[PDB]
Amino acid sequence: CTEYMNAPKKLPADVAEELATTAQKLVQAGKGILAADESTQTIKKRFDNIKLENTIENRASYRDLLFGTKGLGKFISGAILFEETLFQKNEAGVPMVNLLHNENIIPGIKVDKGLVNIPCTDEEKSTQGLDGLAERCKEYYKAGARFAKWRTVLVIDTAKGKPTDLSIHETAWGLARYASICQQNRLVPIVEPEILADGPHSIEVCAVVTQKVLSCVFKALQENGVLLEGALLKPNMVTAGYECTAKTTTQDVGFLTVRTLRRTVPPALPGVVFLSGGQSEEEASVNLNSINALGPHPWALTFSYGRALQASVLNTWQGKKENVAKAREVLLQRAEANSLATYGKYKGG
Amino acid sequence: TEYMNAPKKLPADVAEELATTAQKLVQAGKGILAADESTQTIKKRFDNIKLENTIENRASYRDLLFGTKGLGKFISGAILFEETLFQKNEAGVPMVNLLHNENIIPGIKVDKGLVNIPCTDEEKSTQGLDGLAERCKEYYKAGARFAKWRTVLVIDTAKGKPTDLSIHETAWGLARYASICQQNRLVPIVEPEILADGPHSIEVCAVVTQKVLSCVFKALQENGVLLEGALLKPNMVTAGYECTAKTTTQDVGFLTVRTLRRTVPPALPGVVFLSGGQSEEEASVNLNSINALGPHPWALTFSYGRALQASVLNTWQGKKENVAKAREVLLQRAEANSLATYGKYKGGAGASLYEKKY
Amino acid sequence: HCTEYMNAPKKLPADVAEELATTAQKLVQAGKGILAADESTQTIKKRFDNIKLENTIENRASYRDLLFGTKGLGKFISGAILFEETLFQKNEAGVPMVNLLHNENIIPGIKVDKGLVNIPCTDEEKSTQGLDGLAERCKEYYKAGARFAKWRTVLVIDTAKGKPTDLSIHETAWGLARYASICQQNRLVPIVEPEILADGPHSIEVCAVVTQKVLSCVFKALQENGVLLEGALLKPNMVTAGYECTAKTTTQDVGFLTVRTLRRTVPPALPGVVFLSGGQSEEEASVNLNSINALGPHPWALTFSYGRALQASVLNTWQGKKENVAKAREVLLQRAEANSLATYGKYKGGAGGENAGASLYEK
Amino acid sequence: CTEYMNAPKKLPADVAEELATTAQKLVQAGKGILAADESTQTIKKRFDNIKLENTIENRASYRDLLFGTKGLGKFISGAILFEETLFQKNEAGVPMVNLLHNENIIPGIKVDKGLVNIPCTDEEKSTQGLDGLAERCKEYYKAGARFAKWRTVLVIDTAKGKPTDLSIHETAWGLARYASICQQNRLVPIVEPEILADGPHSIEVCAVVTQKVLSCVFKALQENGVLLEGALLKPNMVTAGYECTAKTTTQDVGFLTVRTLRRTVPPALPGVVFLSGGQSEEEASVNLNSINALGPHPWALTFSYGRALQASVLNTWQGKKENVAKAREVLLQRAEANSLATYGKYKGGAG
Repeated sequence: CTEYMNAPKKLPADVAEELATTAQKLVQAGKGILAADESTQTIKKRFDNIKLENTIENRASYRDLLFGTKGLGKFISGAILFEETLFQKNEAGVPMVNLLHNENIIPGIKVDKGLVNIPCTDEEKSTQGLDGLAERCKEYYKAGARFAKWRTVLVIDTAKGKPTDLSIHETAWGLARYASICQQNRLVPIVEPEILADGPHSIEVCAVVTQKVLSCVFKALQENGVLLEGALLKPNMVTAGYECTAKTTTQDVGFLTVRTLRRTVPPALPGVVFLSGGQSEEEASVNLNSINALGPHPWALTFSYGRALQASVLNTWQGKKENVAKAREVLLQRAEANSLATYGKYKGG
Repeated sequence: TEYMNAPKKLPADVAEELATTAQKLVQAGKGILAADESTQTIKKRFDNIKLENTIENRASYRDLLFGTKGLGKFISGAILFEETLFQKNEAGVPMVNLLHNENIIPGIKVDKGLVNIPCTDEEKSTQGLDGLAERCKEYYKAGARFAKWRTVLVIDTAKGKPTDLSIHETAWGLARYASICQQNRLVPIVEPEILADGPHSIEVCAVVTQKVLSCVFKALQENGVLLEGALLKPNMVTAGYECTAKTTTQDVGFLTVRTLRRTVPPALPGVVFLSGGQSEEEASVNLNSINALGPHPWALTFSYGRALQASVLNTWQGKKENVAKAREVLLQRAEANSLATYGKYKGGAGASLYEKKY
Repeated sequence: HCTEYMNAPKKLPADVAEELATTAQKLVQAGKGILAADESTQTIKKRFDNIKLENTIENRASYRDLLFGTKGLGKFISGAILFEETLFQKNEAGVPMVNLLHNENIIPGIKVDKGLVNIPCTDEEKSTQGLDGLAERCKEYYKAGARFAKWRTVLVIDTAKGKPTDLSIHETAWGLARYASICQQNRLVPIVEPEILADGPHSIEVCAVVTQKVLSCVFKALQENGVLLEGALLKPNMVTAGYECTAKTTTQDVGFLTVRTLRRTVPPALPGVVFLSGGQSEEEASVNLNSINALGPHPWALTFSYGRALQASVLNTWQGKKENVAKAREVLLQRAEANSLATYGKYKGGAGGENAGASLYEK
Repeated sequence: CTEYMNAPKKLPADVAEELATTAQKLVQAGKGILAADESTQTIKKRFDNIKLENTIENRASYRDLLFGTKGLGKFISGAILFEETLFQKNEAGVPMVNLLHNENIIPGIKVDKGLVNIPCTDEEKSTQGLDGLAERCKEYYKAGARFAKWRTVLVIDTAKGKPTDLSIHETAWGLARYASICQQNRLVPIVEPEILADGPHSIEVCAVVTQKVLSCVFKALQENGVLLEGALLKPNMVTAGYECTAKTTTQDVGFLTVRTLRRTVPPALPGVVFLSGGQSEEEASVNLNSINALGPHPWALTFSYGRALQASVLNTWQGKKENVAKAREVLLQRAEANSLATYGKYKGGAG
């Protein structure tokens, strides 16, 4: 008869079930996510890193290059798209989404509207996007998108008490509100509280901060009634700071990352999809491999890489359309490299 | 360095301006005029006076309100919808200048309305944080010196409403809004309206309002909001609309003052009450009852719209003929509530029947 | 000092963290669980009256000797929770009771809470006492041989009165968190026990909702107080319908909704969950624990911390008699093994599987 | 007609009313509280500075000296006692509490059981005493006690992040629990979250930490259902740290203290009763005066002083039965000095 009222109420069976199946498919054994959700601005920085200007024709051709790759769906379960790309066609008539449906890859969509400063903090970041989010999700689901992405940024600066409480909770609560809005509108939310590697902090300090942040994130999720079974976490790997602290090894990066997750992420969460940050394409693969070499986990420990999958793909494409067959060969190589890291079976040489 | 885990302070310059504006907004004997009705909301008002909801009529009506000579004596500020803040009257003069001429501070509604919180039974979240900082910069240039953001909570005891999710979404939303405002030089009116809907007793409303406000002010300190440059716009503590045990104004006054004294710190310059579904007389009589209870640690004044405008429209009918007669009615109500600020409004129980002898 | 992140709990010394973790692992060993023998003088007097026997120090010592003196009991039991008296007690022939456990390889534990009191401004909701002098008692209990502790808190589900209230949930959450961090500092693995009572007519789904909310809150308090999950254990109620509800709930639901709730709230750094049998029968406690483990392999050990569910029938077949000791120790081993098999999801002894079934006509 | 369930329930009208009257009396106009709640542990040290043996006879004689002062009730509304003193009689057969009743002073009782380390913090302190507290209160009320005191300690060290969140909440939640138990058992709780002045931090930093701590303390109080009308706060004044050697004049001590309270303490709280910390007898009076010279406040801003009232009373006594009269004059002098500080009218200026 009477429910315990002071508790978030359940997702209707139908959507809860769909969210859970999408989430499981997204972390299928041997697969991960391709981050191709670069906005017009963030594409202009990478395109013009290898020359040839940032037009709608070049962007469409580049996303065609990525999503048109045969066999990529064996290593990639989902592709995070920017709004433009989601409704876009190739120079050939076909929806970009259909080429993901061809290769049997799930389309996703970035839904955050970027970062703004939290007042009364030293430039700590709040993520925008809740305004009209529900309505955008309905439109994105119709367009084919089955999962979402929302990025928030925290900073480790121990001297200045960063990340601060205000920063941690603005981030935690923002993600929780986003994630519940997606699930209501039939999209699996990728919850991304990226702690930046910037600074000279040790790996132990990063472990402490990441644990504190994640504990607080999951608390907000529960608060807001988010179904963990139909959600994914996209955290930073636990590493020493860029400015260094006895330049640690992959053995450590793997242990302190697995430990942190085991103390903070409940097993109802189907999987964690790691973000590469500033790591090299190779170290992103070596570190993911070190994480999975530490035995079979309660969740799928896989990847959501952008730069780590695309860097040498761009630099071996250079715009010219003769390289598409050749550029996709570099993509597949990296996709398989990270697929093997999922299994803990990626060595090197 | 200093203690790092606490919000940083506002610059001495803006903190001082916010504090001055907040004080002026709750000046002795003054309150705020809520003329912030959107196009959709003001359309429903013009139906009652069978008038076309056009840009011409809206401009003429706001001209009617802000063009009133002597309105500034009783009104310190006017909340506006975006359109009106940039709008002109039919004779070319910008309506913000009409407020300036009567020395009334212009304000601006910045929330983008309500949406459902998922996993709650239709409990409401207020939208508007996206691009808010930018809108504030634009509104300050336009002349606006304070803002308004409305959130709605509901009391339904059997259904555990307001639920915790509801209270904190509201609390945190208002805290973020207030902090973004103050950064951009606007005094935020923090409005956590608990609806009077339902049959709940006045004691239950007191319990809920106290819990909500305790939670709101926590979010406020959390986000680093300067209480000295902010204002609270709460519901008066009242029994619900369908409560058989019908209460009188003296209780509305007591349980409202109590609730505020247990939750609102005195750094807050003043509370500007919302009318709710109260009639014009009730809104004045109840505000008067609140202030009849001694002098308070903060200014207990009003932010009324319907309670100031209801009869003004009904003695106008859109006709330029009856403008003079509508101003009459606005100044009457404005003065009535100005007197209730002091606790000296009668406006029509010993009342002894005497006789004889010495 | 060095510029590390300062607004978080500081780590335990490497030495004690490691000991706590090994004890916690041993406490949830394969095929093992915990024996709750921590009955107070007042509570043990109630059970001795059901066998028409007197409650003296001699009888209590004899009964605990009966339990801990059982040969081979350590194959099914990893640890035994004791009441302070028993921890510092010798048997008939002057042998310390803790030594009886050492022989049988069982780890001794100790109840450290000082009972329940009402939270003011709630409708008789309960707060657990005991933080005063706790650190000191732990030092004394560790010297006495105790390697883990137990602290019980009680929440009630009454949906109409909004129980458990937020005040109740946090007093319990914070109390347990404080208790945990005091124990771990003093080298004792804390069993964190937020028992949600089965009392009332609530459905299983409502219990799942409340258990999930409570555990989410408990683990938040743990993390804030700096408790090492690797060196701690959780002792929750199984998720079940209220006692006064309808007249059913199938054990497969008790199993599903219990496993689900834990998967959404308990992070895998926690070595194991040790369930309390509450008001279940001895057989039901075994059948339900079996249903939980029949649901594939789990990220933690899902085992038992049973008292009544292990002792009810032993007390019965004993009645204070020196002769029945031999015979009663068989009933103990029977139940201990029954639950050991339930740990593996491999218990039957009464029915088997609630499926298939019938009369096969063969051809 | 059901009430809103997820909120702490009210105290019975009877006890709520009594708590509120006691709280009001405790911060009467021109009055404050005498902290005579020293343990045997701590009064030993004060007796050592006056070369006196710490015996039951001497302790009883000293408390007789304090509470036996004629016309002390004019300047003091309440006296916080140590358990021993509450049940003790003078070398004469007269109950100590009867001496308080004679001057119409309200007896109070210290109920905390001292401090212990919070594990996983750098020696930050948690206050003990919740075990059996309800029962002790019933006993203390029967003995005549009408209000209680519970001391918690936070430290400001900005480099080490103190007070850390764990420390702030353990303190806040402990005080809330203590407060709620007292009120249930008819005792007005003095909520004391002392932020120590130790360190070289500036007055602004102290204001920032005190504000944060008090915001969190009052949050716990609402959570636990504490009736603010029947409670008192005993905070540190906002001051610079002991080191640094900045100015930190009394006008600033007054301003930043008043500001902090106005941003954190709701007016339902009848009054704030300041602790002196390690301030000198005069400094404690001058600073309290500077606070009240900043105009009439929404609550009574008064004192709960021990050392700052007793230091010279003790030293000008030396344990000697002759010096009783003489020391009592020093006490009244100080009591009146701080009573005048209440009104903002102590030593009619210096600027």
